[PDB]
Amino acid sequence: TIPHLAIDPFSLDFFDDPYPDQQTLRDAGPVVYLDKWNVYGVARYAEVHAVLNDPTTFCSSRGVGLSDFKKEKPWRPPSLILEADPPAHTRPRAVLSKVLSPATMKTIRDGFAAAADAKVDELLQRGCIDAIADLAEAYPLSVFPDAMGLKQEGREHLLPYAGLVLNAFGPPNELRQTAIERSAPHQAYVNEQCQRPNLAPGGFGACIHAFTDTGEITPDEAPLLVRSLLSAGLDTTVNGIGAAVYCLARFPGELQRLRSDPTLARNAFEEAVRFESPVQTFFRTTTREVELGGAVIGEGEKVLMFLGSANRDPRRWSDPDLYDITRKTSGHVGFGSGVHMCVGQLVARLEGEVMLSALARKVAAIDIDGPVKRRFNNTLRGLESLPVKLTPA
Ligand code: HEM
Ligand SMILES: CC(=O)[C@@](C)(O)c1ccc(C(=O)O)cc1
Ligand SMILES: [Cl-]
Repeated sequence: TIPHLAIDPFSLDFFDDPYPDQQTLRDAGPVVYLDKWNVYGVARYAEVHAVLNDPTTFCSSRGVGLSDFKKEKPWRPPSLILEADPPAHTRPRAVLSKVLSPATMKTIRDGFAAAADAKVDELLQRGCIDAIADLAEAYPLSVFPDAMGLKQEGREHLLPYAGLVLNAFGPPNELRQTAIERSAPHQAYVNEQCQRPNLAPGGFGACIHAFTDTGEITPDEAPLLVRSLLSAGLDTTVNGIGAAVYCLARFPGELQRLRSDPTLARNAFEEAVRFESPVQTFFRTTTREVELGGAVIGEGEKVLMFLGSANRDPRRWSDPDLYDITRKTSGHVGFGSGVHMCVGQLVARLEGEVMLSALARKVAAIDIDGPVKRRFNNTLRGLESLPVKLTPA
């Protein structure tokens, strides 16, 4: 009943160009079986959305990587929010949404925007830059660690740790196992900064620790919640902003529209998240035999969702393969959906918005002027290097 496919969605060939294999996965059926890793797969919008919005049947407390925490020891203590189910998930989730709240954005927006404008001015002085290292990486590095309240020393561990975490959701391929080796220094840095004395006052970190008073989290839970933000708060935003710049470089008509109305900046970023979906995939585990679409999945089975595929499903999107900064993106799953929906989405959107606004107002053209280097990661899609010529407006 369920088609079996030999596609390895964690192979370098797949990462290099996933779109054809994603149409094959969508068109094979609403539920496929991936013989390479003995997991179920869902690549259409409808089933991806369904799985994300049934956390009782498709749980996260058995890990959202390939590994089943019921069967193997997690490579690090489980995240209290990503790798938890309701009700244990609920109060830690509420703390993080209050920490990363609409009201919190008001306190950081002006500083994030001035830093975005200053970076674009700096890049315009150099002209030929790497839109990854000099922009997509540099800008979030210039605002997020400080907003966390992190000290200056050791920030070089942050991006390596984030890439490890994302690779670790993957199967035990050499990307993952090489990341887990080589990981000890990054883990020790990150874990130490999660301790209250190391988090500057007013920052996101100290704000998490300040919620240990309410009955929502206990003091021994606060370091792991800080770890969550240091795990998830940087690399995807870098690659989301990298995606947007890449899109504007490949679709000059869209840059011209953005320049003509910079208030499109926020939706231009949202569309880049749909179009390139920095978080490509992750898993749920069935707590129960379930009929998904029209297929039966046993208990205790890993289910791989293809978020980027669902965001390009022609069953849900008109011209899914076009970057359209005026598209109604509402409903894309680039930030997930349901109870785990990205709790840091307001920070990502703010960072992406103020950067695209700075470019919208200051840049006339973005031309690729060197070899584009892709990043290969078991769950992240993004760029290693994106040489561009920025022409000032
Ligand atoms: C473009 C940038 C980002 C993308 C594409 C993204 C993507 C996602 C996705 C798809 C999920 C759902 C995971 C699941 O359902 O299992 C998620 C959850 C999460 N994200 Fe984001 N994220 C981004 C930025 C951020 C930022 C800036 C932060 C923190 C400042 C953050 C922190 C988190 C956390 C803690 C979770 C777990 C939420 C939960 O389990 O309730 N992310 N992210
Ligand atoms: C899988 C995902 O969506 C991502 C990358 O944003 C994420 C990574 C780690 C955590 C955590 O709690 O440590 C939360 C989210
Ligand atoms: Cl860790």
